[PDB]
Amino acid sequence: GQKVHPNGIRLGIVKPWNSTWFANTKEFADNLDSDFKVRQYLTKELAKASVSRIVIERPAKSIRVTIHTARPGIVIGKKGEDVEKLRKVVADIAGVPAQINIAEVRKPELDAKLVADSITSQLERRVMFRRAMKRAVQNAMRLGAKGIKVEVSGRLGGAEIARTEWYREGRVPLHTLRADIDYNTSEAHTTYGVIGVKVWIFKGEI
Amino acid sequence: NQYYGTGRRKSSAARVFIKPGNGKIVINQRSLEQYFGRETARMVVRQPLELVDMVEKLDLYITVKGGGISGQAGAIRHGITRALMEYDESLRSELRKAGFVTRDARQVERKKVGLRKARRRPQFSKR
Amino acid sequence: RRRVIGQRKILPDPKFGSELLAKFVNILMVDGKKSTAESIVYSALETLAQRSGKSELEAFEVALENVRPTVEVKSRRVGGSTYQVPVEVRPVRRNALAMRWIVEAARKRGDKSMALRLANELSDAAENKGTAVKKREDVHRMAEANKAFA
Amino acid sequence: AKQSMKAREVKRVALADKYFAKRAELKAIISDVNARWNAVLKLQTLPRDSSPSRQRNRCRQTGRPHGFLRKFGLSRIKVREAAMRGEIPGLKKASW
Amino acid sequence: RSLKKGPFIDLHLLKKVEKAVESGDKKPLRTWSRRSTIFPNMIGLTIAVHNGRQHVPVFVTDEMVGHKLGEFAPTRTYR
Amino acid sequence: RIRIRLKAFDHRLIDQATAEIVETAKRTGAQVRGPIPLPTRKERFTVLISPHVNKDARDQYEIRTHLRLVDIVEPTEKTVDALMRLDLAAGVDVQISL
RNA sequence: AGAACCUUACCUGGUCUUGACAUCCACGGAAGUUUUCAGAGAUGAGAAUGUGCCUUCGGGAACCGUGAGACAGGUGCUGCAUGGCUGUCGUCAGCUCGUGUUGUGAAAUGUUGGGUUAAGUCCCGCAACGAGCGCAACCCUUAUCCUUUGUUGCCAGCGGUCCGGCCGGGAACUCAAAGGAGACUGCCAGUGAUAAACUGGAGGAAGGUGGGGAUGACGUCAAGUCAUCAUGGCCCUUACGACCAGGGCUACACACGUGCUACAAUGGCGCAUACAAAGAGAAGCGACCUCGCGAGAGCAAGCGGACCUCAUAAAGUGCGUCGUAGUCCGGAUUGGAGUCUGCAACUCGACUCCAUGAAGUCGGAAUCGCUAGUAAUCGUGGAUCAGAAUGCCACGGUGAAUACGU
RNA sequence: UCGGGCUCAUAACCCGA
RNA sequence: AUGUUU
Ligand SMILES: [Mg+2]
Ligand SMILES: [Mg+2]
Ligand SMILES: [Mg+2]
Ligand SMILES: [Mg+2]
Ligand SMILES: [Mg+2]
Ligand SMILES: [Mg+2]
Ligand SMILES: [Mg+2]
Ligand SMILES: [Mg+2]
Ligand SMILES: [Mg+2]
Ligand SMILES: [Mg+2]
Ligand SMILES: [Mg+2]
Ligand SMILES: [Mg+2]
Ligand SMILES: [Mg+2]
Ligand SMILES: [Mg+2]
Ligand SMILES: [Mg+2]
Ligand SMILES: [Mg+2]
Repeated sequence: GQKVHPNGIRLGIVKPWNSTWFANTKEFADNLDSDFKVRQYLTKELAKASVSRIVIERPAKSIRVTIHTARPGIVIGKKGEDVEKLRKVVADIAGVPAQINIAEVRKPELDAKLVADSITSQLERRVMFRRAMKRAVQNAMRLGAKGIKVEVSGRLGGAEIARTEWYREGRVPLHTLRADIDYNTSEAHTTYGVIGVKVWIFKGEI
Repeated sequence: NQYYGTGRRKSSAARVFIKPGNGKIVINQRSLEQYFGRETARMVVRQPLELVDMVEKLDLYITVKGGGISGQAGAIRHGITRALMEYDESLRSELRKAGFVTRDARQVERKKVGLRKARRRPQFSKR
Repeated sequence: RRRVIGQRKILPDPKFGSELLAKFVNILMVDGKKSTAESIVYSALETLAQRSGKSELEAFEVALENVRPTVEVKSRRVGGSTYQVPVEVRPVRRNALAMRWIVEAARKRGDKSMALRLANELSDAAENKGTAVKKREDVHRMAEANKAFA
Repeated sequence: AKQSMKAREVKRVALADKYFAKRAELKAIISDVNARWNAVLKLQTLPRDSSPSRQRNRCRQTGRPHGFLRKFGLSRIKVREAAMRGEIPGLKKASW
Repeated sequence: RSLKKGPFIDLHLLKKVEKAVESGDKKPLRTWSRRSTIFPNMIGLTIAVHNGRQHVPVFVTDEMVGHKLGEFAPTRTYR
Repeated sequence: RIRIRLKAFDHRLIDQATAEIVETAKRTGAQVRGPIPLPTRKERFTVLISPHVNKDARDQYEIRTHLRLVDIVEPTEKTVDALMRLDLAAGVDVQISL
């Protein structure tokens, strides 16, 4: 692996975590599972909800959470109906009566996972990866972006040999610490294989 | 007056107690030779004093804390020097000339995950 | 390779005052136990006293003069063949060469303690004899016998 | 991993939450010098598939019975992989 | 063997050995616990220690105690 | 008296935390030992990256756990809950016992 | 980063067939409880006991057993179907692209060149003009100084003192640790195109990317991993599925790689003694005192921790000595006796006790590492972890030689 | 002949028996 | 010297 994870070494500066609270060898253990468990069921349903990130905290014997959805409306449904239903899922998969809430995400076409899960589906939707990623994905540039790019995986199309497509605009110097770039992936299970996605969204340096 | 001398280097940290007159030293409830003495050329403590004398002039009673042998006493060296400014903040330009004011920037080296000792690596015969 | 350096000097003699002398204590020093080196390079002269007499300071260098070379050869490949072109060594490494070969034999004496295993060679030079002094002229053999080179 | 194996292990866990959960000492005191018989030590055929030393870990997330971390619960792959995203508070790549 | 104070044994056998010892004898007793310390009561009893395939009928003399049926029974192969 | 051992994976839950924690009970003034820094318990964690062989790689981490002392001396019942009741904290950890 | 069982996939045997793990339909029964017998267990058949949530009373919620299937299960094969991840040259200074232009074209130019730099570093020049990824920065950490905070940390002037930072007390000091100060060819001289840059200087803790981290370009080896996990296809379906007991991965007539310990007096053993850094911990670290030659066992406090336990650093230092002996070296091997971690240590565990004391006297052809707090040597802690580190990760003590030159 | 080394690997070459 | 192997 030449390039490492541009998001990994960023939790320190210019990039926030995803589960800020506290825990020791005792709780940290059960805690690591919790944050996982939830994000699992929550996502599956919040799929069509257009998610960007799922923050998770914990004040005391209860989790906070912050569903970062580009459209929490669907997460509501009959006004409270949908939300409420899931609001119970956590309280049971967390072991304690945890709170809940969200924070809609505008400009979703300029978000890693969001854009990632976007171009990954078009595949099964019968589209031309190239003509798509170089268009219905680079759109972020339009939004006065500073730099962005996406690097697909192998088994592209009906090919029997894995590969990787280029296509990129702006500048994505995944070496500058202050730079800050949004990274994410999505293993869009292709009808005949399992292609991957890699979105690099750099929005301003420091 | 109750002067002060950092004397803190190589994992060590001393406290040069420069008292008025009396060139006697008593580090850690004991004198120079009454401790680390007779093990190394630690007598290098007077080395700095070799530019303006001492004894009745000033005092070099110290007391180091933490660090290794040559480090503790060695720390005082780089400390006593700067610990003489309260007697002449302009005489400092007579200590660094013999390696003193400059803290011993040299320390241990972090062992790198992959090397026997952060520099040397295992052999590779079948290479 | 493409850079140049000066030298790495250190704290000289503990009292007799002698920078280069330190080398005799370092070069001989092993396992980084200089604390013991001073116990051998110093106690050595304290034994040669009655042995020789005159200041142990000179005593050392005295016989040392009959151990330091002044001309060596360095392998240089040319057209397949690697000549042994000679070359007169400057004082800098000269004195060093001696100390190396000197301390070596001393540790090959194969008797009891090094304090004595060291003095022996320290004096064996002047009087001429031992492995140490051997190399001295032994090097001269290869020397000039190749003068047809340099 | 392997669901078939994962479950097989799950059994080795619940048993402790039963027999060892307390009755483990119900015979222990009668095992060490606390006079003292041997009957209990003899008819000792209760902890079979159950033992406080036969439970493995396996990456919580996945299930690899190797490369485990107590402070966490997953194995090198998941842990690192997760930490990268930030599913672990205060876990930046160390570098003194 | 090494069992400080109070050697280990498998009841499974104890309830089979002496259980059949009282009433004379019969056919060889198919053991299985090679990790069991030989009992001085099962003296020359017609048994057989499992070797991972079958059982080998062996007897202990007045000199084997701390040993286990495993000792007097091969479990590998060589030569 | 009442102690308050702090511990968090960042200053966020300490900086603007310990501070208010001090100027809470004593709306005007009071004893209380006061906030303090203290060392830092660090637990370095190293793990192998690439799956199967390649044990020569690895990737190390460290959960920097910060702390603070504080500890109140005079248990002014008029300011006691002025700190306890006012126990917000964005998910930290501050012990309290004597 | 931990194979006695377990793990564990492999084997010999015992045993099962909508399943060990899922959802679901229907039936009976709250779930369960402790025991009995027989079995190696996997189980099988019982003996009593337990009698939860609701019900417009059927029904249902969990759940237990069984019946039946749709299904489920597979560390099974393809790493040339793949994701994700990683090694590799290589921390190399490279790799490109848009526009213009040259050529029929493939391509070229830039990016070449003159200096210069660790560097496609910087300047100069030039049919080139610009730009993207990369080297140089921001991240860490260390070297200084300041700010503040002073408890468990500190102890200087003051007294107290059972003389113990032990009391009060003092916030001075080290220290801790959040915010900063700082280094930038920034300034001086020479050289140099009066270019860049280089070489000396001052000042400074620190000079010319300060030192060490992390960071690994476009890519190549169809490089490695379907066994972490995911997944295209393919394959098994009273089974390549599943459960249990024993065995094996700890074989051996050999060979190689990485290691540990010695062959010794810069040493061994007996005495006393001198000093670090970083981490560890409630099924935890476990002091104290008693007994034990000993491992350790008993008693039991303290600390969830700058409060206690791990913790009693080792080299080093000064003495008794032994005298170059295969020994006062070295410790393999083995016999008998024990401790413990554990259902359980024969197969296959770590330690202790006494007895035994190996080869080995510095190692062929050849071959490796290391440019400084490095090499070298000496100790210390962590991870995994019931209990078996000459391994890995990390910490400091001490502490070199040598570098013309390609 | 065999065992080891040298090379990416053979032979050759070097070492040992 | 060769490698579909002096
Ligand atoms: Mg070191
Ligand atoms: Mg599976
Ligand atoms: Mg285990
Ligand atoms: Mg096994
Ligand atoms: Mg299926
Ligand atoms: Mg491949
Ligand atoms: Mg393969
Ligand atoms: Mg192939
Ligand atoms: Mg550039
Ligand atoms: Mg960089
Ligand atoms: Mg499969
Ligand atoms: Mg093995
Ligand atoms: Mg431990
Ligand atoms: Mg260990
Ligand atoms: Mg041929
Ligand atoms: Mg042929």
